[PDB]
Amino acid sequence: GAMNSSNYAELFNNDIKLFVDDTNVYRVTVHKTFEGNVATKAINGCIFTLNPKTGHLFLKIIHTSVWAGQKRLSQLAKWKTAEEVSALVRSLPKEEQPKQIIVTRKAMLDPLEVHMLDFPNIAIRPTELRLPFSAAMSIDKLSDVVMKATEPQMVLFNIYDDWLDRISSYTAFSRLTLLLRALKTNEESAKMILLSDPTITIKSYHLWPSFTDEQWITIESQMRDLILTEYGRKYNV
Amino acid sequence: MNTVPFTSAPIEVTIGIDQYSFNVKENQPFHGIKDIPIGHVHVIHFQHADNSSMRYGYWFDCRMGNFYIQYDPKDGLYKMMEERDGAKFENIVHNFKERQMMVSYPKIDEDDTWYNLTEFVQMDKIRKIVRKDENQFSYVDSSMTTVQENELSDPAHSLNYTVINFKSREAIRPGHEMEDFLDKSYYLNTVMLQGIFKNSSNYFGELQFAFLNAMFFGNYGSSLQWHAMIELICSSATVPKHMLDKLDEILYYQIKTLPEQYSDILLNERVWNICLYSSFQKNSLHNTEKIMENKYPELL
Ligand SMILES: Cc1cc(C(=O)NCC[C@H](O)C(F)(F)F)on1
Repeated sequence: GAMNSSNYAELFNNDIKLFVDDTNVYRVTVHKTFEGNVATKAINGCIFTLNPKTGHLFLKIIHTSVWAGQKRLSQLAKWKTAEEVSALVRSLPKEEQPKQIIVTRKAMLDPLEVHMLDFPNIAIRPTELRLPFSAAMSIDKLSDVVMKATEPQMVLFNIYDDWLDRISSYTAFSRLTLLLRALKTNEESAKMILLSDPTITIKSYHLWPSFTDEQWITIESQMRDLILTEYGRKYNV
Repeated sequence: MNTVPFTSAPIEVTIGIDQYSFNVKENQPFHGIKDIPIGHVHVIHFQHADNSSMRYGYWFDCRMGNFYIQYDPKDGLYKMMEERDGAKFENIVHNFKERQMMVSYPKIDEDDTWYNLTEFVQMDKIRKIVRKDENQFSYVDSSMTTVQENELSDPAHSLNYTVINFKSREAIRPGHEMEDFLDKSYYLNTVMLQGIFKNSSNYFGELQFAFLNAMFFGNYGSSLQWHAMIELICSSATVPKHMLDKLDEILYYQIKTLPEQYSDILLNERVWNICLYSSFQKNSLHNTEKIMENKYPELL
């Protein structure tokens, strides 16, 4: 059934599994027309299909041409998400296929179940966790590859960089979700924190800065403050 | 006009014959039902006074044999049997009729209710859903499970309704996943109508039989089947016009006959709201929508 706070450690066991987040698949800007009506212009999007045990973010870039001449795009986006996830499970050799796919939004369940009928042994699960994966497009290197794409493309990022050399998957996922929740609540502040000090750099092959263990503790504390801060700025506490 | 004699009535029982019901007292000198209309299937059904658990009954067509009821004190139920000695049967029936020991099938001339509920129901198709080949009539009860229910346990006592499953490879063409799931026309028209049922008459027959088993026996799997067969049509954008018009008449008479007090258990809110208000056919079932809105406006 559903994945929640009670069964949180299941994410880090030795079944291969993928979180699928569809919140950035269909992206638009809303604007006025010359006649004063409103219209949308789609921009490139992405499916966020992440591996909890290694930090690998398997980003399928959704190019705006996939919407051309289509209707009911928010509904189609869920089916396109499911089609592309299914195509990834099939490309994979068998021992590498995930065992479970957890969707971050319940509206993805039926589309994914239908597309995965050929895989009756892969469990399709919802979650009660409010995961901040929508903020993935606040990671500069991910946003850049999505916006630059001229055609459909699959581009990967171990989203944990090299953290697993020093920390466990549980701790890596907790750091990732803290960083992303921060970026989601106040992207400017969050990014200031991450880049305030010009001596800590992001390696060319990484997404996040090369913080020491001690610096990560400082960073992580600042992100908690920012989140608590914004939670006061928001509710006046 | 045919007759189903009873050897006796040793236990107090509510007896149904089609949409009619009457009470018979323990050891009442009652010897059966006469004046049964020829040309339709019929159901004779039972609820014991001492144990309302297990409604049970028999589907039959008097054109296929001479049938009677006899209580079995070992198995504790009224059993239908066939009498092969036609002369014995005629002699028994004539005596019981002469002694006025029969209820008369109480059909009003104006009344087409039973025809309208069984228009497409054929005994030969009932006997393929309910498999007991040595008898010409078919036993059904409240507890019998369906083949689909059993896939999710005695196969010989199962209701072999056609399996309908909207999230199944049978229902969904590879490469048409969104199309087939959101518009079920290919599953309705190609897989089920052309492939399995052969024609809409057989589809409606099974739909009507499922409803009647739900209504008369409280058979939960039959109710599931009836709603699934409605939903499959309502969720298809392309349905022959004669089928939609006939479905509206079918459902109207089913809704008209349903006891007011059983609507809570026999009607699935999601299916009906979806079919009447959101589906492709939300504007194609005028008679059914009108009776539902006037008789069960709470459900909606
Ligand atoms: C009710 C219900 C009605 C009957 C029945 O057999 N009625 C026929 C006439 C009855 O034999 C007599 F009493 F008036 F003579 O059996 N159950």
